[PDB]
Amino acid sequence: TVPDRDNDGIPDSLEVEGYTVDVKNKRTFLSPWISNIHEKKGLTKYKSSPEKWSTASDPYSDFEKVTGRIDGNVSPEANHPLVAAYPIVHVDMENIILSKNETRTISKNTSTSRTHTSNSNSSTVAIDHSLSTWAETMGLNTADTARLNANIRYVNTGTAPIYNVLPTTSLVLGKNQTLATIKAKENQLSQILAPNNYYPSKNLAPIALNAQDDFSSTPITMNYNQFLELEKTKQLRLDTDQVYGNIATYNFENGRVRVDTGSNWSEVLPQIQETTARIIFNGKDLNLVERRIAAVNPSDPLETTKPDMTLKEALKIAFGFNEPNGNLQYQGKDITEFDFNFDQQTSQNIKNQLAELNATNIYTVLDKIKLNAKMNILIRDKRFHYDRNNIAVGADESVVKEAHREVINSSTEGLLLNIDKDIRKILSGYIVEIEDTEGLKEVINDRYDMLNISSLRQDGKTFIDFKKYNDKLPLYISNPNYKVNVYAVTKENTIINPSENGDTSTNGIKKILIFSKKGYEIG
Amino acid sequence: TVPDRDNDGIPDSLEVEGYTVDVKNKRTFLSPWISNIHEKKGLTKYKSSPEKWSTASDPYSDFEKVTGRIDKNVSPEARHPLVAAYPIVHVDMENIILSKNTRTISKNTSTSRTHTSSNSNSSTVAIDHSLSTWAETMGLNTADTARLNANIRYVNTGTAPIYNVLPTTSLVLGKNQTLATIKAKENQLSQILAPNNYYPSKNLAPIALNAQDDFSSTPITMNYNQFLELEKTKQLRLDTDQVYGNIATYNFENGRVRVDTGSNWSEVLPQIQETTARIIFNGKDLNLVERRIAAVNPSKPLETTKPDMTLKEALKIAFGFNEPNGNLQYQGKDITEFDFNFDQQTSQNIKNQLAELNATNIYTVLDKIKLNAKMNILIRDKRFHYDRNNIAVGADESVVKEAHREVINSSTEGLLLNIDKDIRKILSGYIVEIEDTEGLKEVINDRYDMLNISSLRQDGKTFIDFKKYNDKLPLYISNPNYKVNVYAVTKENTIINPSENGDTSTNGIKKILIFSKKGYEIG
Amino acid sequence: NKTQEEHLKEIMKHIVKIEVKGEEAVKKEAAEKLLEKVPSDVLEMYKAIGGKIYIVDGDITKHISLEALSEDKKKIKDIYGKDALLHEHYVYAKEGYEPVLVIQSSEDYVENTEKALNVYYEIGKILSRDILSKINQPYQKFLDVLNTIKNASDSDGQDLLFTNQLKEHPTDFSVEFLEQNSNEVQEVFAKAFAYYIEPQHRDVLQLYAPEAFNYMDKFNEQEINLSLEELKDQRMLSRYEKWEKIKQHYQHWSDSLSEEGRGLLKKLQIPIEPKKDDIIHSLSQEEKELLKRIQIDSSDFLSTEEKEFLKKLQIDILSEKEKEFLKKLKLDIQPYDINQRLQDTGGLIDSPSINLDVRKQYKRDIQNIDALLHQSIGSTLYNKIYLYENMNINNLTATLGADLVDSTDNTKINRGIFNEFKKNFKYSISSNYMIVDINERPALDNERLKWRIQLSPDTRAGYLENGKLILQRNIGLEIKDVQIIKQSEKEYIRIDAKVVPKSKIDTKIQEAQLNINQEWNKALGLPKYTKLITFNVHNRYASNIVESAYLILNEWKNNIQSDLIKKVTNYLVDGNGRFVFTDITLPNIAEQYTHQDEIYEQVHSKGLYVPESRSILLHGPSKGVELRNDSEGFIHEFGHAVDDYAGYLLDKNQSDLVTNSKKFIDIFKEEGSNLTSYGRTNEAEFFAEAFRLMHSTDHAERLKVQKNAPKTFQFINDQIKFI
Ligand SMILES: [Ca+2]
Ligand SMILES: [Ca+2]
Ligand SMILES: [Ca+2]
Ligand SMILES: [Ca+2]
Ligand SMILES: [Zn+2]
Repeated sequence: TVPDRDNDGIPDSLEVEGYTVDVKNKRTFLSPWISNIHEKKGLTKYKSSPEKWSTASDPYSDFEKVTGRIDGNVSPEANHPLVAAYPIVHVDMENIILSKNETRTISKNTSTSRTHTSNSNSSTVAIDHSLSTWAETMGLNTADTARLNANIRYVNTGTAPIYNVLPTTSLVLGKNQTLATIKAKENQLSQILAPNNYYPSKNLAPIALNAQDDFSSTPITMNYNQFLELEKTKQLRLDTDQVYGNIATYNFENGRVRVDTGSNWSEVLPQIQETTARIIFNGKDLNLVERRIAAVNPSDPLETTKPDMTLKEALKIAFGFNEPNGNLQYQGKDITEFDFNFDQQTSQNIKNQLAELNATNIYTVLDKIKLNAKMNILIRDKRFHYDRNNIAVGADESVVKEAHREVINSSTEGLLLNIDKDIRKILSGYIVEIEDTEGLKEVINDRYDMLNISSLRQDGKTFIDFKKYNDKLPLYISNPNYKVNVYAVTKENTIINPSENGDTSTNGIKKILIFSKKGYEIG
Repeated sequence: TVPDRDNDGIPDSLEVEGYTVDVKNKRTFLSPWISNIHEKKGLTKYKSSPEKWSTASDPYSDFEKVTGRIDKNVSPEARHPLVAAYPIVHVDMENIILSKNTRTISKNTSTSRTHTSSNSNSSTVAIDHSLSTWAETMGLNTADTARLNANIRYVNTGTAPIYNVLPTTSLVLGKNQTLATIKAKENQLSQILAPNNYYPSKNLAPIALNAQDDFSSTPITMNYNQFLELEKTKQLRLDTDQVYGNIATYNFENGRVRVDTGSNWSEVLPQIQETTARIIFNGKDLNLVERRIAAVNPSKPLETTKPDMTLKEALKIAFGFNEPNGNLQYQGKDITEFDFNFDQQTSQNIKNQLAELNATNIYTVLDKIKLNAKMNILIRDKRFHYDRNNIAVGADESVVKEAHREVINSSTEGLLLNIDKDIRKILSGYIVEIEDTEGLKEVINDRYDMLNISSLRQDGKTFIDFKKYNDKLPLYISNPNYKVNVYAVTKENTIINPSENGDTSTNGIKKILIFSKKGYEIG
Repeated sequence: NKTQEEHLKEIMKHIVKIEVKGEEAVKKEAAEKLLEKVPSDVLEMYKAIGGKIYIVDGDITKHISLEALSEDKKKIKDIYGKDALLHEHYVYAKEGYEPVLVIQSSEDYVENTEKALNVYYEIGKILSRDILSKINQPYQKFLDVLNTIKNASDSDGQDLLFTNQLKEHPTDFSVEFLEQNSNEVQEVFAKAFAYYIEPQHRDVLQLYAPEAFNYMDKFNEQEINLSLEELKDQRMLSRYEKWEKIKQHYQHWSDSLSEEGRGLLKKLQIPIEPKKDDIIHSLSQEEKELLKRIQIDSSDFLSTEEKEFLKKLQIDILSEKEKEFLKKLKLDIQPYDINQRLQDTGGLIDSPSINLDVRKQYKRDIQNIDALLHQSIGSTLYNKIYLYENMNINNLTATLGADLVDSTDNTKINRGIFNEFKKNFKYSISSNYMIVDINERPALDNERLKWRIQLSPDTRAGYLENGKLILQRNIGLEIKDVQIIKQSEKEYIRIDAKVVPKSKIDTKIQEAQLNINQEWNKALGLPKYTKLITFNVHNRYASNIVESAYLILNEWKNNIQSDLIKKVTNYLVDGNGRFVFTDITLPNIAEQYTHQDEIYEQVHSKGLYVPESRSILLHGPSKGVELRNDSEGFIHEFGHAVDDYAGYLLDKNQSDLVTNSKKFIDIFKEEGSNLTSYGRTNEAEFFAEAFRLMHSTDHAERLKVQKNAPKTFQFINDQIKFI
C-alpha cells in the first residue's frame, strides 16, 4: 500500500511534498498539492515531518491540526502543523490598596505589563504615583506593620486553553524579597482560560487577595524597611510557574472533546522548548507576544526530518505577515520599521549564514536565512526606546511632536485632540505653563505628581483638562496676547519620588514642546 | 530470521561491524558503514554491543540513542551509544546570614563542586571575609546559641534530566559535625531540572532555608564551639545523596514522552558506576565536569562484548576534542598543556600498557592506550596549582605577570587593564605599596580584609580601585625616585584570619607583583 | 491490540537496512520501478514505431540524440504549467520520425510523486502525439469527454486539465478545433494519463473530474490492447504472420475436404442464378399467353429488377386474375441463396413459404454446411483474435440507412442520426452466415459500418483460400462500443462485439417481453396472464427493436384518446390478439400462414392485420414507401383493427369490415381523391391512411384532413361513437 511511518493518518510523500485539505460537496478530502487549482481557491500548502506524530512536539497531531478535529479554543495560527500550541499565562494586577495592620489607608490604580529580560514568565507592576507621602497618610511608626491588598486577573497570551487549574504565583519586592505566595482556591474551579482572554473575564469581579468572603487565607504583611523600599521604587514583581494541568483531546467515535486525565502539560512543555525556535514580537499594540515555530536541528536524525523553515515563512505562518506587492509587511507597517535582537549563539549563527551568502543587509535576504532549533529572536519596533525588560518607555521627539498635529476642539477649558493609541503608552504626563511676551514662564501645576491631566473619553480620544489643578476654574486669560504652553513628558524622564534635596517642583524634568497657540479664536 | 539477541532493534552484524544513521529525502535510514560513501558526508561510525540492551547501561536503548527517539533534554554528547546518560546534582549556596537566637552578619559565599583524592557529589562553600570580629559584632557570650540561614540553588551538571524529585542534602561543618539536613519542600514541586540548569533558575528567587512563609522548618542552630570553628575556618561542606525520582521514557505509538512510574534512577546508577570508566576534566571553564564512557571488563564474559575503547576516541566522543591537523586539541588549546592524574589501580594498569608498548611519553601513545572498566582519570590544566579538592587555587608568578602584562592604564588613581576569565578565578584582591630605595615599604591598606578593591565591569575588563580604602583619596608620592609596587594576592596565599598574635599586617602575605615600575611617569 | 514493542518492530521494518548495493544498482532498479507502473502495451508500441528508451546520468542536453535541439526548444513547461529549463529539468522527449525518451536516473523515483508524475506525463505526451496520431486519434469520443468537462457545473476540471487558451473559447468543441489545434488535445490527454497512472493522484483525478477518470479507466482496460492490434494492422508482416498461423491451424479441415464440400462452399458464396429458357419452357401453355400479354410497368407488387427480368422474359417468347400468376412466378425466379433463406426465416427452415423440394434441398444443404462446420478455434499458437467485417447499414435498418451520412459531404456522419443509432444498439444475434475477414480490406461504397469481432473459445468455423472466414449459425453478440472513427479522410462507424451463447440473449429478450407485458397490462387494465406483446427477433439489430417498442406504443397511446385504445384492445384480447414487433419477414412469424389459402398469396410489407386471428405484425429493418417512421405504421395498422371492430358492430353474423359496406364506397369515390397516393389503391388503404393522418404529431397534418375531406372527418368521428 502507501507507507506511513508515524501512524498519524497522512502518508509520507504528502508530508514531504506538500498536502492540503480540500472540500468538494461537503466532504473532507486530503489531497496532494496541485498548484494550478489550489492557489485559486486560497488553500494553504502544509508540510510536516514523516516520522513524528506531531511536528512541533505539542499534544495535537498533524492530521488533527490540518483537518479541524481539534479543541475549538486553539488559536487559528496554531492550526498549522509547524506552529506549536502551548499556554503562556502571566498575572494582571489592576489596583492595590495599602493599609495599616491593626482613614490611614491608600488606594491607587496600577498598570502592569509582561516582561522579557536579556523560559518562565513574569510581570512588572507600576503603581501610579500621582495624586488622588505614604507614611504620613497611613500614620506609621518604626514599630509598625503594613497590610497589602490588591485585585488580580489571570491572562493568557499563548495558543492553548487551560482547563480547571491555575498556576502558583509568587510576589517579589525589589529583587528577591518574597512578600507572599498566591494560590488558586479549591484547586479546581470549573473554569476556562481561552487564548487572549482573562479569568475572571472583564465583565465579572476580579479575584481579590484575601477577599471579603473568606478569612482563613494568609494575610499579606510587611515590615518597615519593605515599606520604605516600596515607597522608593513604586514597583512590585510577579513570578508565575508552569503547572497548567491536563489537556483536552479529541475522540473519533462521537466527536466529543474531553479533558483526558492520562495526558499532562507539564510533561510536554520541555519538548516544545527543546525542538522549536522562539520569535518574540511587539508590533501589535506594544505588548510582547511569544510564538514557537518548529525548525531543523542538524545533529539529531529525527530532527533533521522536519521541513526547512526560512525566516520569511516563519514570520508568515506565525504572526500574519503578508506580502501584497513584494514588500513583506504587517498591516501596512513595513519590516524596515522593525529591529532584530538576537541572543549570543544565534547571533553567531546568523552572522555565519550572512557571511556564507556574501550579503550584509538582513532585511533583503530573509527568504534565504534558515532557522535551526533552539534559537531566540526578538523583533521590536524602531520608533521607541526600551528599558531593561523590553518595554517601551521612551521615544524620539519627532513622533511625539507629530502625535499632536491633529487638533479638534481647542479652548481654555482644556485640549481635546486626536492622539494615537500607541503614543499614549509611552507618555506619562503633561506640564502646563504660562509664558508672557516678556520672558517669564509660570508652571501652573508645580509638583512632580500633578501631571495626570489627560483623560481618555470613551469615543476614542483624550481630553486634556486645564481646570483639574487650578481649583476647578477655567484658564485665566487676562491679556489674550500672551500664551500658554502645555506639553508632555515621557516615562523614561518621569520622576517617581521627591528628590534627595526634597525638591517637589517641576524643575529638572525633561520635556518635549508640543503646543503653543495665541489664545484667541485659534486657541 | 535476522539475528537479534539484545532486543534493542538493531541486528548483530551491524553492531559489531559498524553502522551509521543517515537522513535521506527527509527520512531516517539506518545502514551499514561503507567508508567511501559515508566518510565524505561527515557521518559518525557507531559501534556497540550485541548482547546488551544499552551499552553504557543507562535506561535509553541503543536504537533510541542513535536515532533520536529519546527525551530531548539528554545532552548532545550522550546520544552516542558509549557515553552514559545520568544526572549529577550538587547544591550551590549563594549567600549566608548568621543570626543570634542590626547585629546579624551577611556575607556572599562562592561554592564549587569538588573532587578529592564515586558515590555522592560534595561541594565546598567558601565564605567571604572582607569588610561588610564576629563574636563582638553579633554580641555573643559563652552560653549563646547561634542561628544559620542561607539561600541555595540546586544545579545539575550531568547529562540527563531529573523529574519532580530533588535530592536530600546534608550540611557538614568542619570534618564530620553535621549541622542540619536539607530536605525537599512539599515532596513534589512539578518541575524539570535539565542538564546544565539551575533550580530555581537565574531570574527567580532562590530557595531559602527556614523561609518566610514556611514556619514548620526546624531552625538550623549552632553552639559556641562550632561558631568559633566556622569563624576560624570560613568553610562549610554540602554532601548530597542520590535519590533522583523516575525516568522519562519514549512512547513509540504517538511520539509522547512522559514520566514512567515503573522505572527509576535508583536502580540504574549502580550499574553505570560499575561498568564504565570515568574521565574528569576542567579545561572548558575550570569546573570539574564528570563523564563516563563504556569500556570492557576483561574477567566478565558479557563485558568483553563491548567495543574496544582507546583513550583518543574516549576524549573525542565525550568532551569534543578534535584533531584538525593531527594535533589533538580542545578549541585551539593543545593537549600538551593538560596533565593526566590517575588513581593507583589504573596507574599500575597504564604503567603496564606503557611498558608493553616500549613507550615512555603518554602524550604520543594515546591512540594505543586501551581503557577498561572501573578506571578513573583526571585531566587538569598545567598552568595552575591545585589544592586537595582539585579546585584551581593558584598559579606561578610568571603566568600571572604575563597575563597582566598588557596594561591599559597606570597612574596615581588606580589601574585598568584587560584580564582573562581564567585568571580572575584565582585572585582574591590587590594591594599597592611604596618601597623606598633604602628599604622602607609602605602598604596603603594594611589589613587582611580590605583586599576586595577589584570589581567586575560591564566592559568585562576589571578596574583595580585605588580609591575605596584609602579614605576615598588617591596616592601621592613625595619622590618619584623610589618605586610604586602594586600586587595581586593569589588564593593559596590569601589569609582569612588574624594570627595568634592578633596581627593584621601585610607581612606573611607572600607577594606576586603584577606591577614593577619606579613610580614616575612610566607608572 | 498492538503493544509497544510491536511498534518497535514496525518502525524498524521501515528504518533498518542490511544490504547496501552501492549507487548504480539502486539507480538502475529505481528506473525499472518507475517504468513498472506503465502498461506494457504503450512500451511495445513505442518499440514498434521506432523509439529508444535512454536512461542517462547527468545533464540531458549533453546526450547525443538531443544535441541538435535549438535554443528555443530548451524552454519546457512541466505538468503544473510553470517554467523549467532542460539543463535544470530531467526528462525530455524528442518529436518526429525517430522519437527518443531521455530520463535522468536518480533514487528519487521510488518515493516521490512529482518526478514520477512528470515522467508519466512525458510518456503520455508520447502516446498522444506519436502512436495515436498514426491512426488519427484522439477523435469524437474524446471530444465528447472534453465537452462534458467544460460544460460541467463545477469549474475544477477546467482548472486541472485545460490551459488558458482552452478556457476562453466561448463555444463548444467541434472537429475543426481538433484539426487546427491537435496539440492542445494531445496536452489534455497527456495530463489525464499522467494523473491516472501515478497511484497517489488517481483518487484526486477521480474526484475533481470524474468523466476523465471513466474515460481513462475504460481506455487502459480495453482500448489500449485494441489500439495496439489496430496499429499492427497498419503493418503488413503482422497481417501475414496472422495469416500464416490461421492457415497452419485450419490446414487439416481443408485437408479433410471432398468435392461436395467445396461445391457447397462455392454455392454458399454466390447465389445460383436462374436461367431463362428453363423458365420459358416451363410454361408452354395458355400460361405463356398470360405471360405474353401483360402490363409490365403497372403492377406494384414486384420490384424494379423483377419487372426488368419479366421484360427480359417477354423477349424470350392488369390488376385481375392474371396477377395471381405474377404472385406465383415471383418465387420462381429467385436465386438459390442459402443466406437469403437463413436471413428471412430467422431459424425456422421448416416455414412453408416457398416450394417443396426447394425447401428440402435448402434444409439438407444447411445441415451439410453445419455438419462440416465442426472445428473449434481453441488453440495455443495465438492470443486474442480480431476478425473484421464491412457491412451495409441497409442490412440492419432502412429507417436510418438514408440519413446516416450527411448530404453536404458524403464522407461525414450526421451526429443526430448517429446518436439515434448509438442510443440502443446493445447486442446482436447472427442467424445467417457472417463471411468475415482475417485482415483488413477497404470497404465498398455502400458499407460504412466497420465491424470487429472478438471470438469465443468455442467458436466453430471453416476456412477459405481467398482471404476470408465463415461463421456458423445462431451466434450471440454483445456490443461493447460504437464510435466514429476517421480513416483516409472518410468518417466511418467502428463496432466491436463479443461472442456469447444464444441462451443469454434470448433470456434478455424473454425478460424484456415479460416487462413490456406487465407494463402494458398495467396501463390498459387487462388480465394478469395475457400475452399481448411478443418478440420473434433473431437478427443483428435486435436490441433497438426490443427498445423501440416502448416509443412505438407510447406514441400510439398519445396520438389517440384512451377509450378507443381500451375498447379495440379488449376486442383483440378476446380474439387472441398480438402485437408482434419482429424484424424477420412477415410470412414467417406463424400468425399469417395459419389462415391464408395459398403460398404465393403471402404478404411482406410494413404492418399487417391478420383478419382471422386478429394480429398486428411489424417489420424491423424495412421502411415503408409512404411512411415517415414506424409509429405511423402502428397507427396505420390500428386503422385496420378499428375497421374490423367497426365491422363487428353492425351485425354479429355478417361482414368483417365497415368499409366493405356500400355506405362508405360512395364517400370513397367522393372524398377519396384529395389525399396521399398510398391509400388510392382501394378503400381499406384510404381508410387506414385517413386514420393515420387524423392523429398526427403536429396538428397541421391533422388539419389537412380537416380541409380536404370534411365529410370523411365527420364519418370517422362517427365511427369512434361505436363504444
Ligand atoms: Ca505521516
Ligand atoms: Ca507526520
Ligand atoms: Ca542489537
Ligand atoms: Ca546493542
Ligand atoms: Zn397503399
